[PDB]
Amino acid sequence: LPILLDYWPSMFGMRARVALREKGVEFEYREEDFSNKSPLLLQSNPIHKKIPVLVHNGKPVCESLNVVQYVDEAWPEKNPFFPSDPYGRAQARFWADFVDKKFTDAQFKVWGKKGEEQEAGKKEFIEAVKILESELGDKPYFGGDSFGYVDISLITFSSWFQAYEKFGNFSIESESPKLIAWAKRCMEKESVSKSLPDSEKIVAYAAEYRKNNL
Amino acid sequence: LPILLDYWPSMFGMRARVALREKGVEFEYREEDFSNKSPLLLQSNPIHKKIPVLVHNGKPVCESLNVVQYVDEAWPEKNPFFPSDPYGRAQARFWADFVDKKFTDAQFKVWGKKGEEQEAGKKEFIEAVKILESELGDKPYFGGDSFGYVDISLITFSSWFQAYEKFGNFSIESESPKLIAWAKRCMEKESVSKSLPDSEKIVAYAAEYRKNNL
Amino acid sequence: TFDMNRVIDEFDEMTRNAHQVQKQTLKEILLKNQSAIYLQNCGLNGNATDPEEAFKSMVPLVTDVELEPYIKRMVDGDTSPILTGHPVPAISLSSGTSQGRPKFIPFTDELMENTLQLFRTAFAFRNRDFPIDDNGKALQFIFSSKQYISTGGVPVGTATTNVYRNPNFKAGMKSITSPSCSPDEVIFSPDVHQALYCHLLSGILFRDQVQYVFAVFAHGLVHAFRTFEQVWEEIVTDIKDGVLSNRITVPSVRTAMSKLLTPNPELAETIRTKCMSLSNWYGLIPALFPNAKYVYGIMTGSMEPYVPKLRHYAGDLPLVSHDYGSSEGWIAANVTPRLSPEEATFAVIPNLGYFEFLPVSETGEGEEKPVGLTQVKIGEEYEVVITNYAGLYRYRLGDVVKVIGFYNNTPQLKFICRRNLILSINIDKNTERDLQLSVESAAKRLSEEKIEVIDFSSYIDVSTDPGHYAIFWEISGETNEDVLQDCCNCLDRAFIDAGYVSSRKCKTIGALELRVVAKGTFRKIQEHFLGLGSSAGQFKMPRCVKPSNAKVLQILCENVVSSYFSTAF
Ligand SMILES: N[C@@H](CCC(=O)N[C@@H](CS)C(=O)NCC(=O)O)C(=O)O
Ligand SMILES: N[C@@H](CCC(=O)N[C@@H](CS)C(=O)NCC(=O)O)C(=O)O
Ligand SMILES: CC/C=C\C[C@H]1C(=O)CC[C@@H]1CC(=O)O
Ligand SMILES: CC(C)C[C@H](N)C(=O)O
Repeated sequence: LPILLDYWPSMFGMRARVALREKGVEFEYREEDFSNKSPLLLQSNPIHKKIPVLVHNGKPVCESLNVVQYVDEAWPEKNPFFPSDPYGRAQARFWADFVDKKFTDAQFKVWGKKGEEQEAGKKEFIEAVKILESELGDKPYFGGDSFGYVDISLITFSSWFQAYEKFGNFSIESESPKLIAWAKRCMEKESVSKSLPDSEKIVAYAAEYRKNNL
Repeated sequence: LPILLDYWPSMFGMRARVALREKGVEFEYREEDFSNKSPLLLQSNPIHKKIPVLVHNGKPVCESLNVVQYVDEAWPEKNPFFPSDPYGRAQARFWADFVDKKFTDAQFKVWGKKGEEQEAGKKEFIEAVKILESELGDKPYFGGDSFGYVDISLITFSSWFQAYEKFGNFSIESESPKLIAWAKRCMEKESVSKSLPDSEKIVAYAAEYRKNNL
Repeated sequence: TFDMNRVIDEFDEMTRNAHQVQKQTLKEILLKNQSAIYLQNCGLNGNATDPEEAFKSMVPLVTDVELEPYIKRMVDGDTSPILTGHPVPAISLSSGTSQGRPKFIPFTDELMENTLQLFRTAFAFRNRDFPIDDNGKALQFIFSSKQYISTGGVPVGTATTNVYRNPNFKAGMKSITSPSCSPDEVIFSPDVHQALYCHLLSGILFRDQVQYVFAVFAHGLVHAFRTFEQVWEEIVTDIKDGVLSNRITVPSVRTAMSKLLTPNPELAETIRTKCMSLSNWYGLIPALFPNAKYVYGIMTGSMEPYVPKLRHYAGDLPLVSHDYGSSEGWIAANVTPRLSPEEATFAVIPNLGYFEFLPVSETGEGEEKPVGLTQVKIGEEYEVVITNYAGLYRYRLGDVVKVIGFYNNTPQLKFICRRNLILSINIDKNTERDLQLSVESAAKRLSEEKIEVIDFSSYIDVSTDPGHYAIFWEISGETNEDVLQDCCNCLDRAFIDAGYVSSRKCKTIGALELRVVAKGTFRKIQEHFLGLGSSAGQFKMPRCVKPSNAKVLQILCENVVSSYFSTAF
């Protein structure tokens, strides 16, 4: 059984969990202590030492998005994540790059920061959720006629939606009900109903993080 | 006829040109004045406004690594950059992600900034070229048994190597030689031997950049 | 002491004595060297009264493979004498190959003597046709900046280096040339690509008295002038501020050139005006020194394609074809230099060696036996076989030439020749392809500099432990070491075979040395070769040097414009 090295509030690790569960792959969950990283984490990633990392056939795959593509390419038989066409996998990669950077940077200024970085961060996040709503045009998912790649990429930020609702003092739903409820559709799925921890726990966790570093 | 929106020193535009020419496309290059980003470019990516942009079927294809996988999937019959296994693909993508993070920023630091910033960037790139050298190990390329995905990704940085050697006043070669070594090996491919402009000029562009911002 | 009329008269007497002096050349070579071990196996002792007949009936024709071990024996620590005799003060290489491999030949002071005389004579008949001012100068793109020493502690060398660094060169050539524009140290600068630019600049320095432009070859000339088209504005800058370009790094030439420089802004106005006035640089040469009476160089054979680009440069200036010989034995002077290149012919000077010719007259080839030089047939083409003081005794050089006529009783020679070509299988390879592919791979780090690689060579050094490979390179510009270091690694990385992999990865054959040499080295090689006595089948330059190759070798060591051992590995 494939081995995932992960971190329970990590959105990206949730992405991986989401991918294997959407599939039907049976895997063993492992929590990493960045204070005390396990021998296998050190022996799989000598450089970044970052999560998530899945060991399959005795070969390590690191980075969350890498993982997801690793999961699609290793199991191309039931529920395919990408479209068949080159250009749609293209758009998906484009949009997977967008949430991972600007959306993740912006969100990073929302839950992890104070002051001007948080305000500009608020503006960045609502602009970015505004764009995601726009590209979505108004699609139910993202990556194919069913649950897809960049849905998987973005969905784990919905467990943190609540923390952004609290720290950024915004409603991403009165301004973009379609994305939260894009998430709340996707929440009917065990890939999200069993992968993303309670948003309560993420809220207490991020608030705790802001207590620890000044 | 594929239309490429490119920039003479874009290592990234070079990722596009190398990828395409590696495959077997006859295509057109249009040089950008990023002071006046094109009507077709501003329609291709109206917010990033960034290149390389390959346009096919009147459909803008953006981001360098995105564009080269586009290269793979748009003509899937002759020159594949990945090997056949999903894990190999995830390894190559892994390492392309590697090319794009600490590696790119560090070079950005060595030719773009000075002083306290510089040496940080300097030990960063030597470290990068070292993990690099380690994973090159022996292979003529990177992403398969032949000219690969990430071959394209990181070869294009080897015309800036001159830039790095001079402002850094270094020599990235006695610390890690097989790398530059592999680079002038990869220069024999007509894909990079006609897509990449001269390095004295590339040197001079960083010189212009430096003289502007002191 | 050089004068016009007496030497030409004696040359007339001499060419008319062609048989006796040839026969006497034989006697003299053998008097000097009755002792050759080669000859012992042949049955020689000298004298007698069937000498010529005995030599030609008892001594077999020979090839490069067979002459290889013997002069090789002379060069490598067995400081010993062999096919000629004396351990020679220097050794040559020969174009085409000895089974893909290196060819060694002896250089003696006789070879210097022939040298001065042929030019003594040559200049005399040419100045008879193109009279120079006794106080002017010449633009000579000549170089012999390099001097390697063989592994036995013995000098082995090019015709150029051995002549130019010869003790009798300066005093001997003083009277029969217009004084060189270049100080000798720049001619002998450890950087002759930079020195070439300094030469462009040096001949350029005294133009008004300048009486001819010279390279052994038209291709040499054209190389100089396409480069001229590249660098004239830079030359303007360099020469102007009285400060030389940052292009130049080796201190002794920089020392000499700073000795030549003070700030002078006016003349730049001039050069810029004239230079931009031309139509595709046609007639550049009379433009530079408009009272040069000639462009001088070898104009026949494989150089015929370079006569036109040069003609473009020469404008309406006459092209005088140079005479024909090398360290392997001198053959013939053009004493009617006013003749055009297409009709240019060179007549044999008879004490330079004892020469015989194999007829192709039957079909190709033809089982006919050699006949004497005035016994050769007009209009027909023969192969040159050489006996002289250069290690050649009845030696097949491998080249076909035509008799157009006779100047008095000595015959007039013509070359429509090019490659001395058949080849055989090697061991300075790492295939022709692998070596060539190799330079290709490494050279593009340089290509980044808007430069292309003009030429390349290589070498096996087994004095060292472990021994090492030397790769030699001719490129179009000065650059930094880092890319060149980079390149050497690629030369190593281009040797794609598993074998080389075993040693150098283990390290029982040492790290390859890239010794970057300067412009014109391979030009030195071509120029010496096509001019080389036999017939212009003289240009396929051997590509990697086994201990038994030399002409490229003297030229090997001293212009390491840089030389490095892989800091990889
Ligand atoms: N490219 C990686 C980088 C992600 C990253 O930084 N993840 C966090 C987990 S939330 C991490 O591993 N941090 C390592 C650390 O705290 O030093 C990914 O997207 O998974
Ligand atoms: N990872 C990107 C990097 C591209 C990037 O940052 N390009 C810069 C060139 S430094 C650009 O196009 N900037 C737009 C501008 O300068 O206005 C790619 O490969 O396309
Ligand atoms: C005897 C001539 C010695 C000097 C000869 C060299 C020159 O300076 C011009 C080429 C010539 C070599 C040649 O005639 O083969
Ligand atoms: C004898 C030298 C002056 C020229 C000769 N042809 C050479 O290049 O070696």
